[PDB]
Amino acid sequence: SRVAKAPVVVPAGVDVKINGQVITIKGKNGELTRTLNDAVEVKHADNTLTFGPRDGYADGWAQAGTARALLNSMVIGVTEGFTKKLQLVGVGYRAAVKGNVINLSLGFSHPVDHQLPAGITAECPTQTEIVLKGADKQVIGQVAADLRAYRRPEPYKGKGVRYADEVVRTKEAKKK
Amino acid sequence: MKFVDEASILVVAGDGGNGCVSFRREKYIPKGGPDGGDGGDGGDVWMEADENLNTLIDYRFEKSFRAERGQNGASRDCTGKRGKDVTIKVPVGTRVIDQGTGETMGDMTKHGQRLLVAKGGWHGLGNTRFKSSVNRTPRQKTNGTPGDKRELLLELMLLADVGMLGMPNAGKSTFIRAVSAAKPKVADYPFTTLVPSLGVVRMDNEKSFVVADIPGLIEGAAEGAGLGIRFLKHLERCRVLLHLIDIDPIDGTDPVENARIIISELEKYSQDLATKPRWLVFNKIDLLDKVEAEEKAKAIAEALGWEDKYYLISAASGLGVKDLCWDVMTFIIENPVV
Amino acid sequence: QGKALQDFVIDKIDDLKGQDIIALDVQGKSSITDCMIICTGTSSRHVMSIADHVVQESRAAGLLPLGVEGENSADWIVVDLGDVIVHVMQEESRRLYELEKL
Amino acid sequence: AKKVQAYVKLQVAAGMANPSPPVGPALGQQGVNIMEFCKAFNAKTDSIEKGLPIPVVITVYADRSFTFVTKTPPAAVLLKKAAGIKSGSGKPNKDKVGKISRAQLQEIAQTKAADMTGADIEAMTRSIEGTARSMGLVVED
RNA sequence: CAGCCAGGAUGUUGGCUUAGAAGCAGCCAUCAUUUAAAGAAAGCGUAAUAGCUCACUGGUCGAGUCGGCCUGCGCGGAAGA
Repeated sequence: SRVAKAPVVVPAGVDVKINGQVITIKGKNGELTRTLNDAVEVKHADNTLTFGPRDGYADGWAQAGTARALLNSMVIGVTEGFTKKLQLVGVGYRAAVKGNVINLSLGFSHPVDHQLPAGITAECPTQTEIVLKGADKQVIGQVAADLRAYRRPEPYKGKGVRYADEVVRTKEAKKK
Repeated sequence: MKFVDEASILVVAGDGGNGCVSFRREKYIPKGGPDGGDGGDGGDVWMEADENLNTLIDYRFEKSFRAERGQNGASRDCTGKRGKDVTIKVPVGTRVIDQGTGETMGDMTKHGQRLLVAKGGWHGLGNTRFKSSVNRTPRQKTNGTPGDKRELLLELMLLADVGMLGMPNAGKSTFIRAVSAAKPKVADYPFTTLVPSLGVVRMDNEKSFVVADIPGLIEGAAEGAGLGIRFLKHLERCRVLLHLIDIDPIDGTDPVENARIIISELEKYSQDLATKPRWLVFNKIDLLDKVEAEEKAKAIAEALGWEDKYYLISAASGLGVKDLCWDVMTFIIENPVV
Repeated sequence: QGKALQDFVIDKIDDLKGQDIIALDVQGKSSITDCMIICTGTSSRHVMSIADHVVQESRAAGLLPLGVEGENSADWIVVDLGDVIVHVMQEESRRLYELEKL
Repeated sequence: AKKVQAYVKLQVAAGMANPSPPVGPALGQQGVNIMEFCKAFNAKTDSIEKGLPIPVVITVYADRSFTFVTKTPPAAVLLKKAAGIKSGSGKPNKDKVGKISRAQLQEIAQTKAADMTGADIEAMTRSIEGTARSMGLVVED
């Protein structure tokens, strides 16, 4: 509703190609392309974007605000990029980067080699830190979740892979 | 490293099954033999030792449990299956009390034994068992006797041959910073502790020196920062008992002249339980002078009225504890349980 | 190779207070074992440590032990290296069995 | 009065010589010595009188010593030796235990050197009674 | 209105038949100044100094927004060879 009516501004140098319901946000930091359910029409106004629904379907404003929201992620990702930082807590937890293969030592019987997607670049500033960089918030979120899902932080000591912004709660249960 | 607790649970012994009265047609047969067998004997709650745990919250989370009633006898002379005996796992060192005969059925010391606290009832008798010609019609029913109503009161006493009690920040929690592996949150500020800490000492070939800790108090029924009074419960089962004395506090209580009160809280509870052996071993000598120390030790030991051999080591730095280890170990080998 | 491992095992056991060491030679008497070394253990804890010690030097020496017996009971326990077999026994428990009759 | 570094205050009175049973060595343990009570703590207290507990702030950043400034004593320790009862209520509100008057405790509250809430004088004369009347006292306004 | 940026205080660590309580199972009146607003009181919760948030006030976008009831037609309750 009011999110859809809120205009989003794109910086200079980012070309927007409209071919019906497929929209490209190619710019300084890569190429992104998504498709809609065809329930939102985009209008090529002045240097901003506006959205609106059409008659016949009850959803209307509900999905209309989404197209404004998703395009917000893409415009920043091609001019500023999304950065996700993850840290390893615990003894014997190691992370390394070789090419496009991410190597992890989480106390298993074998090192784990995780394959990154096409548009994600990962680096290790230190031995217990992982930083994720990409152009789409969709891919970076799943990869960050995928690394977290391997050794999800157990509440008691927090040993595992955790988000930097996420806080883990330490509680005293099962006394003695 | 978590808060101690104890409680009691409500357990009802399984009652016996009831006799069955049944009559049956067969194809074109009006009258047949009596049908219906016995019932089911009540369950038997058992107490298994727990060495691989120390928790007691499983008694507040679940307080009421019923052993399954012995299923009633069925037709075709089918007897009632015995109610499965539920085994209640209990940590070691839990003396049990009953409402009524408040005497313990047995103390839990070893691991891997089962103790019966409530026997099951007796199965009922069906009409088939009552077949006779005096009545010529077996139809009376005999109900099963209910199981014994036993109510359990549980208190936990930790099993350790040696226990630590002493003045605040005097090294009772610092004593585990010795060759022992346990590391409780110990420092040099008031009372240093809320939870008892246990530690082991490996010496030679099955000889063990498990160490117990309790947080003491001041002048008996008093406290500094809300520390509880009922922490003597985990003690009172140590065959060898050691005591620490605060030495040269920055601002604390005076020397052994205050330890005349220390005699009291041992016998304060009921009687100190037949005056278990007590050795006055000191601590925190590393920050003092040994040449200055013999005149205090000669005065601290004798001013109270104790003339036995006193041990003078510095447990804060974890040096000199070995001679205690050998000598205490010598006590068990030279004085077993009898 | 038997003499080399015989020296390798007799030295390691003596490093951790292994008393009453006797090296037997059953060559010809029996067709299963090449050399027989016997040991004495005071009680359960350290004899298990001796079994723990010898099995982990064996893994570090290349030769893989092909069988052990002592489980939840330290009255007897064996560690095998092929030609040489070590028998670490309790002193009180040995007297029930034979000594130098194998 | 700026930020973290955990300002703390623990005292029971200034008359005695830092007893442990009431407070203990908890007067500072992150770089504050316990023997500094007779060099700078007893620098201006001994010059006037020792009969009132006084709060203290630490204010230690990286130095061996401390750089605080002393301030006024609390408003509740003044009801023991200069106004009336020395023990307290006893029964909290079953009756009227103590008694206070406007003529009492008028110049004592003015002895504070610098601890003000505004420049008004008559505004603070009824602020000192906040401690009173909370324990079952009577007002004689 | 909800977001975002700030405040969130003074007696006051409130005394009290308080074995410690500085907001918390007890204890009471539930008052009292400074200010644009702040409660002897909203909580996750340490033996407590504690860490942080909230009840309310200010600013920011600006025209609707806040939370209760009645009611037709819809969902769950509705597992057996």
